Amino acid sequence: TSLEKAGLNAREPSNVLLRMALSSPVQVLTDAAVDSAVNPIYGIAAPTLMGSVPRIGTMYSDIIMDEKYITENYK
Amino acid sequence: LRLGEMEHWVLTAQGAMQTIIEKSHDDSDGCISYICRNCGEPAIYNASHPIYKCMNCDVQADIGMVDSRRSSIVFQHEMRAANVNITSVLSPRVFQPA
Amino acid sequence: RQLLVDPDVVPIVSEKKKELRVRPSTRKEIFLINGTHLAVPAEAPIEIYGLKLRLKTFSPQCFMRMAEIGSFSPETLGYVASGANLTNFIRVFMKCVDQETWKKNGEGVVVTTKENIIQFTHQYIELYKFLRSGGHSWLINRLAEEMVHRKLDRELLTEILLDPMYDYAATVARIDGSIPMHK
Amino acid sequence: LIMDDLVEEYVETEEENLVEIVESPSICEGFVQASSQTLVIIPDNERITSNVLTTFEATRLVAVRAQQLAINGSTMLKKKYSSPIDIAKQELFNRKIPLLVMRCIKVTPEGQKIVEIWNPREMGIPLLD
Amino acid sequence: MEAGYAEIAAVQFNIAGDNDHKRQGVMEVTISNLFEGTLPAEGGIYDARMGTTDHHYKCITCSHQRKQCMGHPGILQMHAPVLQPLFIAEIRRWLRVICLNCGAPIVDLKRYEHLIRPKRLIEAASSQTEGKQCYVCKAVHPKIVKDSEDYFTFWADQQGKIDKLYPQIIREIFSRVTYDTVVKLGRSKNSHPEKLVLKAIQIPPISIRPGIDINNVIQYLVRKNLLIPKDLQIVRGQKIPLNIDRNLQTIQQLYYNFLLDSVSTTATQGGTGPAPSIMRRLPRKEGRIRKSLLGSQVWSISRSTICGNSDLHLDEVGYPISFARTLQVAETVQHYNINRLMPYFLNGKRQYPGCSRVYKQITQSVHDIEGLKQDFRLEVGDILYRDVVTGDVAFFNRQPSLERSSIGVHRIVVLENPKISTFQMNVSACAWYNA
Amino acid sequence: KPDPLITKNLKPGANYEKLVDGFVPVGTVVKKGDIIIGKVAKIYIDRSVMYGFDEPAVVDAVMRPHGPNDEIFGLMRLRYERNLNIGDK
Amino acid sequence: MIDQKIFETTLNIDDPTNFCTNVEAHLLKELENIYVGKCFKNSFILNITGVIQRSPCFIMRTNNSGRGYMHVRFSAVVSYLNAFDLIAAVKIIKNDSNIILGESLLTEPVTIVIPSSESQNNVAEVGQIVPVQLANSSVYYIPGRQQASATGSIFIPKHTFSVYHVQEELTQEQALNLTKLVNIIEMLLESRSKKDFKQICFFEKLYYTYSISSDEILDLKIWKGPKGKEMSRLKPCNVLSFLYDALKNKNSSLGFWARPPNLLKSSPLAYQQDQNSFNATELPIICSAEVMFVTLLKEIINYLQFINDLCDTFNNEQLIKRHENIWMLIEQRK
Ligand SMILES: [Zn+2]
Ligand SMILES: [Zn+2]
Ligand SMILES: [Zn+2]
Repeated sequence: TSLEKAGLNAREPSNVLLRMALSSPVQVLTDAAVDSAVNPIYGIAAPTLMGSVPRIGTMYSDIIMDEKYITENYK
Repeated sequence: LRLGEMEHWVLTAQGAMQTIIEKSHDDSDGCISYICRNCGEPAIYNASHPIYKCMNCDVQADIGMVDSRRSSIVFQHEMRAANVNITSVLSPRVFQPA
Repeated sequence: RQLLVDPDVVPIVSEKKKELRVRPSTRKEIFLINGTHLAVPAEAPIEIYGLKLRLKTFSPQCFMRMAEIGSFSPETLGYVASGANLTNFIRVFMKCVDQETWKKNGEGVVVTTKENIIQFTHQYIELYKFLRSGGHSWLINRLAEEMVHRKLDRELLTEILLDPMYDYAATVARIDGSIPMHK
Repeated sequence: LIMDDLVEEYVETEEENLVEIVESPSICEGFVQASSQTLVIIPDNERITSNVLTTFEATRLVAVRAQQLAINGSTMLKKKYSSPIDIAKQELFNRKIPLLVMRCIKVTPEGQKIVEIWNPREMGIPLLD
Repeated sequence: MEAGYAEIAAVQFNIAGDNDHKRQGVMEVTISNLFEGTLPAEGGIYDARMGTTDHHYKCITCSHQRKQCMGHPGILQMHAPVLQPLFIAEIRRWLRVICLNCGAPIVDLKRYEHLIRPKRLIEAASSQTEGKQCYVCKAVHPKIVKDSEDYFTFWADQQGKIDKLYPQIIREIFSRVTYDTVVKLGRSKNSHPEKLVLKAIQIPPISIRPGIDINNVIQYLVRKNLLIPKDLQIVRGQKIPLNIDRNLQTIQQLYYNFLLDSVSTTATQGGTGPAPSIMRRLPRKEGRIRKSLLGSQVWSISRSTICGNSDLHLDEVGYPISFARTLQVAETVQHYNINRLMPYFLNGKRQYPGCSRVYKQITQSVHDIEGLKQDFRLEVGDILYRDVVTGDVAFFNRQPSLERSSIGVHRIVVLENPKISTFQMNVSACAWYNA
Repeated sequence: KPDPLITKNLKPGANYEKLVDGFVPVGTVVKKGDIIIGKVAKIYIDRSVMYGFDEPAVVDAVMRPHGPNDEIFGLMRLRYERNLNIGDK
Repeated sequence: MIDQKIFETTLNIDDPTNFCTNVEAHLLKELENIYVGKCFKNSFILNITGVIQRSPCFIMRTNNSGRGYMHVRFSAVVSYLNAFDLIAAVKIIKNDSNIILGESLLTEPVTIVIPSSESQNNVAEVGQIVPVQLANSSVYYIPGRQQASATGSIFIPKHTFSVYHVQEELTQEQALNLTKLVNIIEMLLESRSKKDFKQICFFEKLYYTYSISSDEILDLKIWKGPKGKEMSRLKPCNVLSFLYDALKNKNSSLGFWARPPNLLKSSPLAYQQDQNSFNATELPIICSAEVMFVTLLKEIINYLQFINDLCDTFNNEQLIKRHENIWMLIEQRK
């Protein structure tokens, strides 16, 4: 599969927002509506187009509070 | 002064975020968006004036707070005006076992 | 008719019989007496003898989903619970009418006679007024709460002054001294 | 009237070759709401991810702790510091950071989120220097 | 109440119909007036219920002061239906597959099963479907052709007899279609052909149309809709008055120009043909996606010519003091830093290092440094915006940013000479930026 | 000069001093915050012009020429003393 | 109807370090502050019961605020009001709103909208208390509001009734459901016995349908005593006793059931008859005995709650006389 728009359709068909950001946004959006496309938010372009920020290295891993540690050492 | 596509690509390659968050939201058109989480459509929320409603399913509204950009909301409004509906699924809640 | 506002209630077309004209407030899918499909415009005037209620088989996971959401009205919660085997209120109200002479397509109860149609609509009104009634609301709330519980528990100048020849005329007057040097 | 500065025209030339009766219920379809997930924490002896923090994860821990020290003021550093960044960094190095690293590896269709919770105080720390 | 933090895990696209506009819309556009004094007219295309684009008035719908308000959709109840401009191709491919008299498909749904669902309807439209005899109602299927002088109008030819397929007639025909035909042709149930004809368009929120040029098209669309009588009932071959026919054409043409003006797209059925349309804002480098989404204009950023300074470390950048006093670093006030931030606070704008901004958590407001004589101190929880000092980290970037090293972090070295305005870096550092 | 009593649109943090007959007098140094060619409307709303540039300039030009529509416009010229600065090519 | 409902929500934790020092207590306080006194997700939420499940206190990813959110699943005491529900105390607020508006002063906050088209209202001035019957219009629990919104009419005993034709037998699970329901009615009956009896007699006579039922004859304390008055026609049965013996699995319910207006509404009495001896204006409804027992039992629930709250709110004879324009009005429309 190429790196052209045709190659991106084959590898990532459901990533509508990635394909709109590449080229021809009106066309891919038109077929997205008629196909009732469900676009999961992943990668970089899809969360960026939705105003969010990609889940990659710095924010790849969730950070949670240590309830057990805070209870012992911060009360 | 613009941080174009290539600057974002470079920061992404560096795995930055946070800096991307700061520059693209805090030092740009960073807004905060509300989604019903039940219908996926943008909803109305205000804390000063106590309004908590969505026009899709009103009584069963579950407004969530989603970080976003005003450019993204404008883009989604432009898409909606083109009669293609955009529903945001929103990440499901997780609960550790009892 | 107020009966043809629920998607499950489906009429049957009487081709050319003029027994009972029914005008649908919105687009309602109808069946020919032969069992084939061909509709008409919305609100278009069709003569109907037959009122089939399709008993849809629901999965219990669907009621689990809506109880997890926990904001659906008692009417729709009872509808979905009766769709599965959790409750039988719709079945209990409707199977009493029976008269399954038509068969064809999905499982459910049908009518083909006038008095059966009247019994059908009366039973429908009573069933849906029970679904809005307080008792069924309490019962469905018990059902939902308990099963989710046990699932969790288990898993002018400006024109001239800017004119250049005036500067030329001024500068030659200054040379001759006809005007003061300054302005 | 010469107008000039035309809005041009835009052309797209490509094709996206994206390779039991039914009626309308409102509950079988739809449900934009996603089912609530249950968190499955992989046991400490079954974790197969690195026990050394990545530079990304260590940086995220330090940044989160520094922001929380910017809003709060409580810490476990005997040696006091004038900057929240320094306090968070030394908390990470001294292995007394009150944060946990949750690494998520699955989204099971049954609504099951499988994660590995890693303790930064027991993990290796990257260079960061 | 509380709106808990949430993240968008997926986005689902669907065709928006009349019901979606009706339930989503916050009001209905009824008048063509623009302003009642200084306020938008109630029922106008500027009504504040759609949102606010001025600091004088709020949204009414959400009661936010413009910046926090994000606009709300409106409704314009068209007296006659219109076709959806983006889905004219889908309308064409649906018309020549279904029986115009009984709604049942004229094609064989059995033969189209073995293909994939997305291609089923396209392959159904590919077949001849000309003069075919319907099995269930014995009505001959006409010929569907695209009107060659516009992108939306349809022409139904019955063995040489032609009658205009008006949007109302197409709407009735599509309403005749059952869900079984839609599913067995691969189209999603949310993509039912009925949704392709609109009786109530969406007037977009004022967020995407601020400033009082696209509003001219909508206002023209509102005006010409009022001229259409509300009691139009166009059966096929009615031969409606030509004055109404011209009026109806402008209603459909203006809506098409509102969305797809100056946008060709490959699947545009048609041929013959101001304010850029809604879909024109998206594509190209200067479009919404590539300019505003994939990139951004940012604050607190400076640009200057670079020059060599052999006395700076490779990880250090020479920052002129004029720029260091302009850009600021937000330091919160706590017990551990209150002593350190005091010299910054006391200096103010007068001396470097200083600061001119203080955020008061007690008031949730930002104060300039001239009006804090009564403060005399900062409380814990305050945020102080202090001048950049030597040792601060700065991001240093050369366009084009081609390599990973094109953006790097340098330790600031503030140059206190007021005659210097360049960014000074060690020469060996230039290999990072190809500078 | 926009009179401070009426105001209703005065620029935040502008000077509005050093204006004579609506224009800064020639030979006067103008800094970033200062107002030049003061203008008003609704004759009141404020339509004056702020300097804006970081580099302070000096004014040696004042005139009110008739435009092509026989209308008066400002057209002041600002002078900068540009030695060879570090970073000049 | 008060009840318990399980909710799901995501909080926002501005200080996760200080929050986690006591997770459960702080979580409960935050939930109580957010949701108590406000209707949320088609329920009113009167009191927050302890949490069931919760998430780890995550950290907000898409912003540099450093705050956490954490998801919470909790159960709460919710008051849900239904159609045909009986409310016994409504205060009129304003007469300038000619459509007539009221505010309930019971434990379930509701703002009522009694239409003025009916002539049985517009006689109650501002400041007086008068009960309301909730119409078949559904109570609107608009989220975030301090009280429910509904429309209903001033209660007239409504001398109409419904006959019930059963064709399905009860199972032990349904038997347990209605045994919980009769547990509720036993609690209500004990509460009724705890009151000053004469006020219940007065309010029961006032809202009795058919005639004044002569005089004080046939004491009606009802609690554990199947005593009654009027005795219009046919032999009645104790629905409670039918329930317990059905819990013992003796009696079948395959018959016609009704509670005509001649019965005392708050009594647990009803008629079980084999071939529809009732003077019904409506067609018998063909459905299972679970439906019948649910409907009749909750009818008794709301009638007895109605009389209990009326007796409780009218502790003195002066308050009844202050609202004199209602009592003679209802006596007129018997
Ligand atoms: Zn909603
Ligand atoms: Zn708004
Ligand atoms: Zn046909």
